[PDB]
Amino acid sequence: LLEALKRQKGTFETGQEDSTEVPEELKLRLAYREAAVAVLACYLPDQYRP
Amino acid sequence: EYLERGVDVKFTDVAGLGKIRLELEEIVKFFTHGEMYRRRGVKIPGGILLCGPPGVGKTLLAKAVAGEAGVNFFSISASQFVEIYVGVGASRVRALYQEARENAPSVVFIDELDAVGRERGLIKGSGGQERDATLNQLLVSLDGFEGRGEVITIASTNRPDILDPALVRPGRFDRKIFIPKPGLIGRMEILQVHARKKPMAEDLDYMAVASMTDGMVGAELANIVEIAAINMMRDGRTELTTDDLLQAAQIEERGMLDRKDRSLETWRQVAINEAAMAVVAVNFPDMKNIEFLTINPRAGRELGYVRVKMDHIKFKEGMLSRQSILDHITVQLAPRAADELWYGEDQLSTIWAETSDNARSAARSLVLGGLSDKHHGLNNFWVADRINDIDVEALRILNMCYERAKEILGRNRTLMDEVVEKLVQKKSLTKQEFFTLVELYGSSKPMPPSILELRKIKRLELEEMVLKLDMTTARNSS
Repeated sequence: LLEALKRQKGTFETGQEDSTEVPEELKLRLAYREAAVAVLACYLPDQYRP
Repeated sequence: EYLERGVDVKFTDVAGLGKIRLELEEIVKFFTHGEMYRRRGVKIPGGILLCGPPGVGKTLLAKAVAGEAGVNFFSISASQFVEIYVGVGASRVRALYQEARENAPSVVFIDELDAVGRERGLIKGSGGQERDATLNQLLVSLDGFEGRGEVITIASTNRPDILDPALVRPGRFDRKIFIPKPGLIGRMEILQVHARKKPMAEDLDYMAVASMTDGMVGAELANIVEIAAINMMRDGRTELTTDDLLQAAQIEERGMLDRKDRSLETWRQVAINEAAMAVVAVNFPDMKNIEFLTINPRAGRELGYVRVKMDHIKFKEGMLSRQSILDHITVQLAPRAADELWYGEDQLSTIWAETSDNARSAARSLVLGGLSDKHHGLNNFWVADRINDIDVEALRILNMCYERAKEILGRNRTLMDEVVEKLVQKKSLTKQEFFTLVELYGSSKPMPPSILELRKIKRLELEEMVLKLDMTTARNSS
């Protein structure tokens, strides 16, 4: 059910074979961005969107 | 009428499928194991839509899945539905779906829905009325009333954004499969499967060939095969080798090599330009890997060219740094500064008038793209002063890049001279000899640290200062 809903909400758009070597300098930027979002969300909490 | 004979295409005849082939055999299961699908309370999805660039073999994919399904195949052009008169198209699609219904089990194929699947209300004419009538008739034949479970439609469009929201509604066109441009392994498989029909050698490493034709469609790979069939009478060799396919890829990538009469100072000017381009390209990480450097004129480009292939993943995702762009502008400012360093400011030529415009366009785009650090990005304002000041930063960045290019170029005058002599003498230079001359005559090129080294030094600095805070709390408290 989860995968049917996932494919029916159109998350995928490239439609290509998902096998790509991601560099460390990409995962690092993504992790730092996510950590910044997490820190700013925990420090400034929203009453309706945890 | 709309029926075809002699369908024998299978999954083996098509190449570069990937996990899409899995979905393809799902259709085979939809045509073979359908009793188990129906017993589990599941409706058969009658609508599949293949979307991708032209030349990927959408018709070939439809023929392959029809042959593997083992049913009758219908392939009809959508342009026949559109008529200067109204009414015949609806009758044609009605008779089409009727003859598909009586020929059950069967699969039908309709290509290029963009002619008949447009939005209702984008053109005001009788042709638009006919298009709307045919679209509604196909809408009511696909889902409108009960009585079809065994006919499956196959769609192949290049622009899925023009599709009617009524058609992509669940129950009419629910399955959407994207067939993308072939990557690496798809190009190997397509080249081999198009090359089975030609006698070929055992020393033929197609890896370099596909490493040259990056980002090209399967039809273009068939073209590469097609420029590997005839052209060998001029030399008259025995068997197809690697270099012939490499040259064919070079020809289909740029054009035919033609030689014309020329003077010596013209060759010196062109080779000086190419030398500046390559020398500045060497000293930056964004385009360090240089493969070819030539000054031979081609079809449409009298000037020379250089070839660089850095990994094509950052450009697609958009992760390019500011330092990645500010260097490139410097690279695009490589020719003109060399002129200022070779012929004087009073005798500037007009060959760099194209790369200099690219540099100024890139500077403007970087300024108004949020990468500027004037206030904090902020490429939009209201008052006139800030809007006027936006354009000044582009000029300042352009001047800074031009001065950096001039300094880099003056640092490498000996490498300049050696590579320009080799360029006028040989007219074409490969990676090995060019990098050998760079090693012999290059200066110091201190590479700036990447993200990982900065992360590690900042992490150790952060740990040391937080433990400094730890003692300055502890021994002050204890």
